[PDB]
Amino acid sequence: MQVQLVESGGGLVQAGGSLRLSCAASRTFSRSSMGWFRQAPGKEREFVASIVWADGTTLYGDSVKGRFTVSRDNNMVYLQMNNLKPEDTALYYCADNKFVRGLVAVRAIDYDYWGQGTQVTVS
Amino acid sequence: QYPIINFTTAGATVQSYTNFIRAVRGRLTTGADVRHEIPVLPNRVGLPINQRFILVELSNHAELSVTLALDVTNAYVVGYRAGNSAYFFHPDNQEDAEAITHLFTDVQNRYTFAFGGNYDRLEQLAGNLRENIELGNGPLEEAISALYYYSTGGTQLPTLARSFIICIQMISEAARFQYIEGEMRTRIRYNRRSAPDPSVITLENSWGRLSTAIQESNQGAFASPIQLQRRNGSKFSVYDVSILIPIIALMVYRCAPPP
Repeated sequence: MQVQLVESGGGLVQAGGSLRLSCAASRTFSRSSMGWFRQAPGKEREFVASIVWADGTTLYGDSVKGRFTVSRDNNMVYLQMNNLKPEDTALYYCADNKFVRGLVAVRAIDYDYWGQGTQVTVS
Repeated sequence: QYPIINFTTAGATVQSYTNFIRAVRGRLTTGADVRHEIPVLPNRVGLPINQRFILVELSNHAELSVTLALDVTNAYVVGYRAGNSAYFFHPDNQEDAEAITHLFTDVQNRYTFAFGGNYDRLEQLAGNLRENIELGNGPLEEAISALYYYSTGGTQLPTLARSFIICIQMISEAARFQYIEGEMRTRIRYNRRSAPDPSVITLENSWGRLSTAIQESNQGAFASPIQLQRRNGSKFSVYDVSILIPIIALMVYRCAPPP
């Protein structure tokens, strides 16, 4: 038993295509942040982007900074993925960080609950 | 047969919390053994296990709860029960370990950890430091939730560490320090979620050596200065008990009281 996060929107695009991920939190109140991590099989979770709850400041990891945008709703949260490179091929995750000062938390260790995941691919 | 104090994050007031802390201090402390105006926790040696602990029932707007055990000598946390499981920190010695056995006796799964609950140890597991770890009511709601959820293993370890780091502070430290209590008070008051400032922190680390400095003081005057930090990080030395009075609520027994 946990807070039970879930994301949809994964799939196959051609190189250069766009794709959009969605997520839902299920008795859940105080957040301080939420973020998306990606993991290519056998490697470990890259940070990608996150949005500080409270303010709604957006933070993006290096490789993606320009093509990806993140936003909060209500409940619900989103990741836009534009101009996909074959290197973006990986499993993408939803995270609820209930604890760390939202700016400072970029790491697998820093988030308390994990979404299930959804796949992405390309030319 | 331990005395318990309930609390709920649920609707909590400024009053309801001050209500809380002002209450557990009562259950913690001897009433009067007081040096140069500051109250002294009970002394580990004489203490029968009968009186060695107090329990704290914490509940949710998420409608679940868990019970924390506190060392009365200590003020710190030794472990907790969530439902049918109980968890305790690695005891630093023989004596301590025998005491805990007296804690959640009913429990079918008694788990005992390999590590201590010193901030250092937890920060390490939390993977972060106390100042990256937000304190406030929202934080504490989610914390309780986590501890429960831990017993079910929906929650990971660093998450659990972070949860402890939140509570020990918002309770043991709030109880140890009116300053820390009053800081949480105003945190609730304006509904902020923000990590602990340096003043709060250095207070937490120096609590052991203040307890010593004070009781051993000459009529209130410290043997040696104790370096502290203000809200802004600026360091300053403490030469006398006079200024601590408004701040520190409890001290661990150190020496037999003066004539």
